[PDB]
Amino acid sequence: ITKDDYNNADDFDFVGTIHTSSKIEVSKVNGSGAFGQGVIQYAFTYYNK
Amino acid sequence: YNPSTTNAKDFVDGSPSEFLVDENIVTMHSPDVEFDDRLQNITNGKFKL
Repeated sequence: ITKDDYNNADDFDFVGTIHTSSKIEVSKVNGSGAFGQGVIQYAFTYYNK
Repeated sequence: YNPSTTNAKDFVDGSPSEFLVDENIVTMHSPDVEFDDRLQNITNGKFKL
């Protein structure tokens, strides 16, 4: 109730909403770091503080 | 060798166990390579000298 920029009906749900079209590309750099052998997959998710 | 006189093979066959020096192809020796194992895995690293 201390916010006055609620513009749609989906801003009130327990689960958040994504308005922008996030384009996240992951590329592998070699030479620096320390990892274990195998395959790795990255997942992303917004969350408000 | 003079190419008008002898071939490369016939010229080398006079001393095939002879060595020449080569400063066009050098061998850099730094402590990082010996002590930092990350520099012992470089493969065709685009660098300037």
